[PDB]
Amino acid sequence: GRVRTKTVKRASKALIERYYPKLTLDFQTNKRLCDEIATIQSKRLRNKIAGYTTHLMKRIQKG
Amino acid sequence: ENVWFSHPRRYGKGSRQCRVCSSHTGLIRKYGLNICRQCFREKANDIGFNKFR
Amino acid sequence: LISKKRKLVADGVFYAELNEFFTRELAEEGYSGVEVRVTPTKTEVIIRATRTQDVLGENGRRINELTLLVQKRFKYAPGTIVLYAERVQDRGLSAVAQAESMKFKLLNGLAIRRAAYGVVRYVMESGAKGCEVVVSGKLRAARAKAMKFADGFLIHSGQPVNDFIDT
Amino acid sequence: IKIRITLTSTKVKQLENVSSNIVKNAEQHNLVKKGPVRLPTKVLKISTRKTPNGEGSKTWETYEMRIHKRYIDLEAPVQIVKRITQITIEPGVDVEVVVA
Amino acid sequence: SLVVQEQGSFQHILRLLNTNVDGNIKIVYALTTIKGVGRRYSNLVCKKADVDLHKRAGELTQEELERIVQIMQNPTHYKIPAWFLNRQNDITDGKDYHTLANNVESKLRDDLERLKKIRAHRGIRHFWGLRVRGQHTKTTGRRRA
Amino acid sequence: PGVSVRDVAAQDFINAYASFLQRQGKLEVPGYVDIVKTSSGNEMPPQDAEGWFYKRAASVARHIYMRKQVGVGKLNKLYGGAKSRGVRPYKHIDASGSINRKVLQALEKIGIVEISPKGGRRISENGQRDLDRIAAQTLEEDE
Amino acid sequence: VLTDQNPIQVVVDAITNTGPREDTTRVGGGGAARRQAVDVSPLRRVNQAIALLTIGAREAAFRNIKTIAETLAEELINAAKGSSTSYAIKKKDELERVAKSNR
Amino acid sequence: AVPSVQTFGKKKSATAVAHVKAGKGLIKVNGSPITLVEPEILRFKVYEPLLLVGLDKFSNIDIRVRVTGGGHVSQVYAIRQAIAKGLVAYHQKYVDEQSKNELKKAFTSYDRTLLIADSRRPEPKKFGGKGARSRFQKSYR
Amino acid sequence: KKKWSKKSMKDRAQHAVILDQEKYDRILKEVPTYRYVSVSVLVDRLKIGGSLARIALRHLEKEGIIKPISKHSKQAIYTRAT
RNA sequence: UUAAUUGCGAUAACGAACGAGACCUUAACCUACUAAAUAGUGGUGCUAGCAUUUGCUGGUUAUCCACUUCUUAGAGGGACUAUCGGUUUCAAGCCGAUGGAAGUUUGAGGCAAUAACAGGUCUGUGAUGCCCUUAGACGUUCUGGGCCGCACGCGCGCUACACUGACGGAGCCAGCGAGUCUAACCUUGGCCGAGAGGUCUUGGUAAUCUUGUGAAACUCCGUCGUGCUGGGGAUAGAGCAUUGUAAUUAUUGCUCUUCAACGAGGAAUUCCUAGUAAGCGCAAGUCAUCAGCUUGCGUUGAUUACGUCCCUGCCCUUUGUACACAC
Repeated sequence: GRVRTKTVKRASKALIERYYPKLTLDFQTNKRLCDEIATIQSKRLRNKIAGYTTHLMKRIQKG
Repeated sequence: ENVWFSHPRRYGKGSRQCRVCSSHTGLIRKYGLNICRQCFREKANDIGFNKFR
Repeated sequence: LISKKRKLVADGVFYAELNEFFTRELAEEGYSGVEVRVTPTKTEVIIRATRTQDVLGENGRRINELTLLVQKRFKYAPGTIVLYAERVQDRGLSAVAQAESMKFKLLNGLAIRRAAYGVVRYVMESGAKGCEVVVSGKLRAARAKAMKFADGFLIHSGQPVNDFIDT
Repeated sequence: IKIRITLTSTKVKQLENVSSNIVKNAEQHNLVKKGPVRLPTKVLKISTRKTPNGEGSKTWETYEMRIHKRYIDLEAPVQIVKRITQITIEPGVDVEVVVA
Repeated sequence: SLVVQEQGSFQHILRLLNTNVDGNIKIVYALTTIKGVGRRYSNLVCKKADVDLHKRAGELTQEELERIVQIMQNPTHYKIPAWFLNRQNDITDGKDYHTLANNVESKLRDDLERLKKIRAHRGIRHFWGLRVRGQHTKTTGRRRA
Repeated sequence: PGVSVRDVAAQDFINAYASFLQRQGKLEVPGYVDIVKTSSGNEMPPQDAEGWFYKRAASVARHIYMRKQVGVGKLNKLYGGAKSRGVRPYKHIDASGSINRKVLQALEKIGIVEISPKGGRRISENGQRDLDRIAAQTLEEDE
Repeated sequence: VLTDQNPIQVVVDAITNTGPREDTTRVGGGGAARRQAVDVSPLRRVNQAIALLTIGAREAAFRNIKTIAETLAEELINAAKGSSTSYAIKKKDELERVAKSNR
Repeated sequence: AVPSVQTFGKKKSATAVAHVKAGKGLIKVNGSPITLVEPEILRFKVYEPLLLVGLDKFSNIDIRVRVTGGGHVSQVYAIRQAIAKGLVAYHQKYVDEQSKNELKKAFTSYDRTLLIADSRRPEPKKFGGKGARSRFQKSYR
Repeated sequence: KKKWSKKSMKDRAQHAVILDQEKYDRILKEVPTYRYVSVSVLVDRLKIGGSLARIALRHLEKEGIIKPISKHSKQAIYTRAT
């Protein structure tokens, strides 16, 4: 079950909508940018958000 | 009379009683807390016995 | 002197005993909570309560009796045990206090529905994200019925329940 | 005079900040010592049936208590140990001092 | 790797203690198969008699069988610590006695009969044919009728 | 070179040392041997009636030589085991304290061991030297 | 020590030969539970071969002076060669027959 | 000081701590030569790293492994994993990394578990059964 | 109260427990030609007991005919030197 | 597609909440950051032994040092399918190669929505509505018993029905857990003994002591060898003493004995996808005494499976209904 919850869905959509230039395809840098531009009360939730943002950037890099 | 309580109660559940509801059966003696099991269930939340697993 | 495990277990059982005593009698005096301050040769116990001015008694007599009870019980020298009484803002942040309030309201004879609604409205003014009051038992009936009122969102599971809620 | 201060509480954050501020006080007041010796967390497990009666499925629950223990040895003067006992006292942590 | 030839002095059957016993097997267990004597007792009496444990009861000499029966019927002759006996401090005498094939059943009969004639609880239980060690008889042990 | 006991094969060394000890034969044997079962949990006497005592003595000497200070209780716990307690399951049962203590006293008298602080026995210097010398003798006469 | 050829070769040959090449599965259908023949994967072939092997070994070693080690050795020798008496092949041919006949 | 490397091998409950350094070229376990655990099969099992790397290149390099915890199998597995890890550490800190990388490649090809500990940790037992996933029974009448 | 069993008797074999000269020489003359030597094979081919089989094996290996390869307990594997 | 009204998405729905998920404890990586005379790693005098020749074991506690690689607490960091190859309006996802710790949420749990059962519970209580005793009471107690009674049927269970053995002697292992202040627990010691038994403090308010818990199966060499027999331990009797002022309808622990059904069991049914089924045990619970029980932990440790709706169950949709305390 690698699916993500709706809170991860909406966090990814919203934070990418107005944070596209600051983050990139790099996973670790995505983690270290989302953690500081977000107030997440869970390391695991932060890791989820960063992983989905990397997936979205891999989607964006083509098409 | 002086033979009202001749029979001893120095062992067994004659001695062990709960400190809350005066229970004799079901008395968990461990750690010297001397309360019955259902009283322990009720008062764990307030004493600070917290369920994690 | 004695083992630390048994020592802190007795600490817990004494805390339970004092909480039971307080909720049994100081309830109608608006009792809400207690916390034990341990100091060398001193036992400070704090009480945040709603009806402080009437729990105090005329010139501290009731506070003196509460103190000297446990004083003589554990052969304390007078003054070593000390209990302090304060009043906390936002009295709606006390589930036990609200519980005893509508508990007395029932023995007064107020309607269950209106009384519980008034309690939940007092809480909503206090500023709760969610409140929930269940009354269960006989409601002008010979069969036990359970009924509830709620407002806001009330999480039912998790350590958010373990910490953020009051029951 | 060759005393030992130990902390046997269950409030983990209060114990942590107590140890931190005691360490800071000792270092800032220039008293040589070794670090706070930390003992294994003692877990007390007490298993109880949920049901007051004998009915229901044979379900169980385990109430758990946690204990953290710390200790530090001090060789410090009488007036300074009086000062430490009377000040920098933080509630919630059961702290006791013995000698040797 | 010792080897001894058995001459015609061997008998296909041997009659000792008023009961038929089979040879050809180890000496210790040829004693165990006797009534009233078991593993430990047979082993220790063989040790007192100083007989080779690997040897079988068939290939034994006359003085060896005589010393075996001597230690069986009288340990006090061969300086035994005297508490090894099977039935000690009995009712009839109150001292240490030794039991054999007929003797076990004879003395069991005697003391159980004493129990019945004094109408003791254990004796009445033996008369009824029920458990005498305080066991649970409601569900377990129905295959005795 | 220097060869310690923890370097040699246990079984054959113990057997050769026991044979040498038996041929030596100046240990003032008690005599109550060939009666006990070496444990309270055993149900059947050991097999070698004429021996096994030098075996037990050499074993306890080796065990105490490798350890630092163990007592009669430790020896009983180590040499013991479970007893078939009828249809009840098995539980550890300690070995024979009387024989363990008497081999302790016999090893004391022959001087391999000595009483120790904290309770128990330690290895005497002469005990070390003679046990290891006879180990060397076994290594020199085994072939 | 017996049949001094490669021991791993003879045991792998025994496994390959004893492997049940065809068996049958139960099919409900309706009204009556019937049986239908299928062929089997090599995983299950080798697993069933060694399973029948060790089952026959345990049976032949149960309640006899013959030890499990050498009873297993003789069972492998018979399984590698083929003598119509070994447990493993005597059940292999039985299952092949009850699969072909059920077919 | 003396150049000495300290590593460990682990299993279920067996921890074996190995000290490798420049010595006379002997392998000793719990104060004993590694030849005398006497299981006759676990002996070769703990020989496996040595038989695989060859003992010739460590003529004056000795290893002292002290083991604790766990049963015999877990202990010998910790022994082999520790005598491999210490060897690799020595070949990294004192011999060419060219040899170290190929040696650890050979260890991986021989078996992955010799450098990476088993992720098969004990499974807690739940109430309502004798085992972690085994329930007591279930009767109807 | 019921026996509740068939309890059919056994074969009453002739396993030999004591050893005389006519069995000593017989086993001595019958052990040759046998490629594989073991206690089980001795029992099954000479109808002899375990004690006699082990005693005879150790006597023969003391005299020196076949050199063994393994003396492991509960499993003895032997072969003949030819 | 997922384990999931998990989501993607379509769309008279849009916007919200609970449950789920998130959440917290436990186990698994760091040879890296702060800390361990409640232990060692590495060096010397006391060192003794193997021994004389260049190595191993330990003790010597105001006897001199760096650290935690082995007993540990923490902003701790890290698996988010990370990288890549295949299928999918190629969207969410699924199957494969790996350093990396695991790539079935990395596992195992706690809490767990709305509604309900007339399911358990007045035997947990100075909690109660309604009936009972109010004085030869059902109110508190004393001496005996009883719940252990046995013709019989059932329900988790422990030992089994022998050679992978039974028994005998030698070599070693950790963990969950408990332990005495106005009372006496866990027991480290010398001793008298087949064993069980019998003494004063040294040890302990417990990383120091009990406890390297030296536990069990387990490794080497030994006896018996297929006889219900050295297998199986129970039904009888004889003894030795800590428990209880009191064992007796054996309380219990040892020695002798007894040698009984049991030769893997019909129909019929319980647990199971990894350190897990199972086999061995250990600590605690009720403990004056008594585990074959339970709550957890540890040792040895397998082939099996990666599918199904066929039997038994769950949810959703459609559908029929003369049902609606509801087949």
